[PDB]
Amino acid sequence: MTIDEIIEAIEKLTVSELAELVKKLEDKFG
Amino acid sequence: MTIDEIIEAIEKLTVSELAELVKKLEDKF
Amino acid sequence: MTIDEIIEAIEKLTVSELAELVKKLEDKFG
Amino acid sequence: TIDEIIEAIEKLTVSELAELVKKLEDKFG
Amino acid sequence: MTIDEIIEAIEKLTVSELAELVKKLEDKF
Amino acid sequence: MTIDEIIEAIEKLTVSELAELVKKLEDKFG
Amino acid sequence: RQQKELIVKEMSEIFKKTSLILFADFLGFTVADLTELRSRLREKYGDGARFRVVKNTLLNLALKNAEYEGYEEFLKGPTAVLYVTEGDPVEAVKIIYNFYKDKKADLSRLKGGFLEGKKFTAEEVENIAKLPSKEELYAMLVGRVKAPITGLVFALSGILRNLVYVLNAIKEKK
Repeated sequence: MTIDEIIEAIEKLTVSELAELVKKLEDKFG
Repeated sequence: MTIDEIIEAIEKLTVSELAELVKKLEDKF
Repeated sequence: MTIDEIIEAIEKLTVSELAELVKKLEDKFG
Repeated sequence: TIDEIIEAIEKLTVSELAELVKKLEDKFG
Repeated sequence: MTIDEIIEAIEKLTVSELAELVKKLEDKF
Repeated sequence: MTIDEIIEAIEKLTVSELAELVKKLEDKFG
Repeated sequence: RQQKELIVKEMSEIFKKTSLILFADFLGFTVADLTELRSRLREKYGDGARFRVVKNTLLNLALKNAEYEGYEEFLKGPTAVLYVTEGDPVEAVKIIYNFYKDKKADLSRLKGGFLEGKKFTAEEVENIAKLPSKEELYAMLVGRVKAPITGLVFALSGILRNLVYVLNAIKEKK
C-alpha cells in the first residue's frame, strides 16, 4: 500500500473500525 | 432520537462521513 | 441515519441527554 | 433559585441551549 | 422558565452565586 | 484493506514516509 | 598499509545496517571540538552513533561495497561521517546541526547523506533537524488517525463548555 492508499483505506473504515485501528496503533507503537 | 440510537448510527458512518459530521457540528455550535 | 439526520437528532436532545451522550461516546470510542 | 436555574437548563433541548449561550454572549461585546 | 427567564435569573446572580452555578453545572455534567 | 493490513503497511514506513503520512492525514481530517 | 582493508571491511558492514549516514566538512574544527561533538552524541546514543574521520578513498570503497549511489558529490575533499546504527536516526542530525550552530560554522558544511536509505542534500539537513523523533511521529500518527473521533467528542462537549465559559466571563466582568 502506498501512503495515499493507506489514507484511502482509512477513509473507508467505519467509525467502529477506526476506533479499533487507533487502539491497535497504540499497542504496536505508543 | 435516543442517545443509544445516535451512538449506534455514528458507529456506522465511515471515517470520511464522520469528518463531515464534525465539520458541521463545529460550524453549527 | 444520514449525517444531517444525526445532527437533527442531536439538536432535539435535552441538555442532560447531551451530557450523557458525550460521556458515552468517550467510552465506546475511547 | 440556582438549583432551579440548573433544572431549567437540564430541560432545554440542545438547540435551546445554543440559543441561550448566544444570547448570553450578546449582552457584552 | 423560558430562555429569557433563565437569562434574567442569571443576570441577577452575584459573583459568588455565579461561581456556585458554574460549580454545580460542572458537577451535574 | 482491513485494519491489520493498514497497520502492517504503516510499520513498514521509514521516518520520512511516516512524516508524509502524518502530514497528509493532517490536511484530510481538518 | 593494508590496515585499510580492515577499515573498509569494517566500514562496509557498518554502512549496511545504518539508519543514518551524514557527510560533514569538519576541516578547521579542533581536537577539543571533536571530543565535544562525540560527547554530545554519546549522551544520547551510547555506542549507537559515531562521528568518525576516514580517508575519502576508504569511505568511498565502503559506501560502494554497501551498494549506495550518488554519494560522490558528498566526498569532494576530506569528509567526516556521522552515522547511526541503533536508535532514533533524526536526533543525531539535530545534534550535529546545533553543534555547527554553536560553533558559528557554515551549515552548508553539512553536505548531505542518506536517511534510512533516502538520499538528502545539504539544504534538506535543516528539514530533517525540524522533523520530530520517530517515536513522536508515531504519537502524532495516532492522534491524526483519531482526530475525527476526538473532534466529535470535543465538538459535542463544547456546547456545554461554552456555557460555563460565558458564565465565568460574566462573573469576571464583576
